[PDB]
Amino acid sequence: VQLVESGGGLVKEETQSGLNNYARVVEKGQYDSLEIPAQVAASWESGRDDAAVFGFIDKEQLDKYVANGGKRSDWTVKFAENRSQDGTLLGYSLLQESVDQASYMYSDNHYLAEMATILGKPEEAKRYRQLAQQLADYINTCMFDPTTQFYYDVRIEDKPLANGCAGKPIVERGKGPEGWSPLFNGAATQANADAVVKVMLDPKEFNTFVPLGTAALTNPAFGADIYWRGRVWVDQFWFGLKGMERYGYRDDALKLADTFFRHAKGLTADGPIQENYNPLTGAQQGAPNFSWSAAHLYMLYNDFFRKQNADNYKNVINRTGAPQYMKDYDYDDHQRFNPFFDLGAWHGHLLPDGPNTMGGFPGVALLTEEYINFMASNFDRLTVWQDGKKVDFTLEAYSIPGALVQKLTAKDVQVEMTLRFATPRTSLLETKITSNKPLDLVWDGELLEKLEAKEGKPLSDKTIAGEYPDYQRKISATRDGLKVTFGKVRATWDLLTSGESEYQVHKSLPVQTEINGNRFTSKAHINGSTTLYTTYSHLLTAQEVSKEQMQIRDILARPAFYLTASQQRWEEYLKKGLTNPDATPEQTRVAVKAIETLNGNWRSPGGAVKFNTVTPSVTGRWFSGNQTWPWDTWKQAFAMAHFNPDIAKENIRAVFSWQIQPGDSVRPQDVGFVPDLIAWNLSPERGGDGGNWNERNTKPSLAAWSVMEVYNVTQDKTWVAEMYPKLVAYHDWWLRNRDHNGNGVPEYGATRDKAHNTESGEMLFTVKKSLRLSCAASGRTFSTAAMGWFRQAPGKERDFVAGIYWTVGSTYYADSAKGRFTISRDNAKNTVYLQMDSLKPEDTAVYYCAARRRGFTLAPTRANEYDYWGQGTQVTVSS
Ligand SMILES: [Ca+2]
Repeated sequence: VQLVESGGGLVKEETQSGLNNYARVVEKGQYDSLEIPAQVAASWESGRDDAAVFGFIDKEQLDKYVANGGKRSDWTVKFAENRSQDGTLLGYSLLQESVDQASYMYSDNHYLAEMATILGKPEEAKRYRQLAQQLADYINTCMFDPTTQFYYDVRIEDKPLANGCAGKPIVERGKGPEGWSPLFNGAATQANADAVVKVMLDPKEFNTFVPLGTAALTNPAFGADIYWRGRVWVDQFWFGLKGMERYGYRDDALKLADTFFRHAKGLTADGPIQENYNPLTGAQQGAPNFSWSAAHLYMLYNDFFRKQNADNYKNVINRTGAPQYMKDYDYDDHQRFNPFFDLGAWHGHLLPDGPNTMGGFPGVALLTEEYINFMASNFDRLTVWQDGKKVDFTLEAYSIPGALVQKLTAKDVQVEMTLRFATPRTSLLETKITSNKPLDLVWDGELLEKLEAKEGKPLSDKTIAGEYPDYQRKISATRDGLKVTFGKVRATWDLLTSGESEYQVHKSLPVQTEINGNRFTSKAHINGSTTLYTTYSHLLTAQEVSKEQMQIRDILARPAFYLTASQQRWEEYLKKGLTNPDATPEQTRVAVKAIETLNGNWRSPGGAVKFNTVTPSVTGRWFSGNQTWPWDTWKQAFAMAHFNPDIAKENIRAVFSWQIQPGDSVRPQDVGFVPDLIAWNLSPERGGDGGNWNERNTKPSLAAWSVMEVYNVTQDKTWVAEMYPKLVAYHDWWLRNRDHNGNGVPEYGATRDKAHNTESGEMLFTVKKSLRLSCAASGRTFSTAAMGWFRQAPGKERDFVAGIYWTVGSTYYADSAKGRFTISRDNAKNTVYLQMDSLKPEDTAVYYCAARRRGFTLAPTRANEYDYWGQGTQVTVSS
């Protein structure tokens, strides 16, 4: 007896259009078979990818939810188009008003009124106070649930409730951090706040090992490892504490801060700052050198941590390493080393790991427009020779805020190396050699060969050069050092170069330099103690290569000036930043890690971005170059206000510099909109070749809060005057384009976009193609008896799908197959079929045919009741 399955594999997709067609599919019962690009983008606009509140819940969680009394349809989020009175297409909204977004809008209004007051505009202040009070009434009437004493999003139902609310609170999707958003933002009444704080401090809800995670323990879609449905983020934790303090519970906030300090793993160690924590174990996850984590850790230092010159802070972050791959990635594709970047520069350096890399600063990290890529292991590494024997050194190497230092000590030679940044394109190394005898010096370097590793293991046998033939890396000796030139590479997702970018080495000492393919050696002879100065410059355009030469000449002429400028700027960061007298040494050191992190993620202007900016992570797979987000920015600038206010202001400016103005070429219906993602390269719709520039959605709005924080530390009236109209245009944009029911209470949404609609304005959506599986039986005919389909997901039981039985060919289906799957038989062919329509990712599994010859009383539906099995066939359905 043999059963042979056929017809599996990756299921294909088909694009459809039309909001009317979409509604007909929802009506049919088949919501779960749809992917709508605009709705995916609205989840990006919320800033919480797969939060429970937006309908995201996995199969096993949903089964349990139903077993507890709930319906699967309780997780469906409907979607609508937003049109003006003219009929113009404005965008799209979730049919759901979010309490965190209502509270942000409350804050927007509150801070805008303060700004109008500062600016002597009392009637505008009156408008903004009125809008705030209206929003607070809606939030406290509509979004607060008296039974569960907490806040939730509401649906936009077919008609409003008797009291005017768009719909009932979505209590059944469970509690999340959005519940304390009214407290943080100050919209909550005192009674409602008291109720919320009690839930926050409940050990059954949020008061976990690391408290205030992204879903309460009681949330049906909670998982301790899910980014947005259980894990703890520093922003929402801090919002939580601030909200508590706002309504009289500073004492308890202080207790939670202490808990967090004791339990968040690695806080007092030397690893990079990451994204989030498991609420049960405190284990860390996410991109290293993560800006908004640094920002909120700094704000916690400032507000909540307490006891219960750059030399004082060595090795706060481990910056050692010896990369062997251009993309030497961790498990989540982030660079697994922590290079030192300063001054907004576009290249960075590591400390030598041991004597193998000693005498150099290994792993030149290059920021190639939008990505971080390692160029070399050793590059310009010094070795010292006497009579043809290499001098043996002891290594000591450390980082401090603003510098890398290495000291090499031998019996009769000492070398002291100090690396600091000099301009936003140039770093400067001082190499001080002490010797009473002549020496031969040798510098060596090698460009990397291997492309990609993940967790130290090569992903393939691919080479940099094989993968990117346009890169054309070439080392040349120069007048006063060496350069590496690069070809034009437009690898949208990986590596971006102009064709005119260069990495230049200039030295104060004359050296003779030999190139041997991807290697170089430079030699010089010295007759005793010598100090030399070396500049390293990553230059991204012909104009930059040109402009930097004069600067490079200046740095080599005035090295003491530039080294001192760096040391003193960093003394100012620590002096302004370390303002908590009641902090322990360990807490203070956490603040210094945050300062180093944020200043590392600062980029100088580049390509389309005309201002200094700060990105979520210089080492991040998708967060590097000068890629800038609004949401990350507001948080970054709130904290950078307190230690580097000039870059705080720049960061906010960079984001507003691409705000939509009347007469815009792409989206004139979006005046006041702030794009989700700006970067070096403009989108093709704007005449560039960039793939990251994103205007399909914005992010939640903490812009007024962030601008006001810069005012609270500077009291600069010209700053408020500058920002206030940009803030007003953005505020107004939400009310034109993200308010489907026009009640003045925003929804998360998406813009009209090439990704979202056809030229004529018909909303795009995607459905999977039908897939048919077949099972050819060999040996005994089963048309009298039983044939069935089972499935099993990775590490799960074999679960019944559908069966066909007896002469008459009666059928039976799993509830999850009903409506979608159709089993059938060709008795002549001894073959059974399964037609699978309305597939969804939950259906990914190995599918097995099975058969039973022996008589049965009732149609067999359980694995152990079948007697023959095919080998299985994988079907994959991806989102
Ligand atoms: Ca609304």
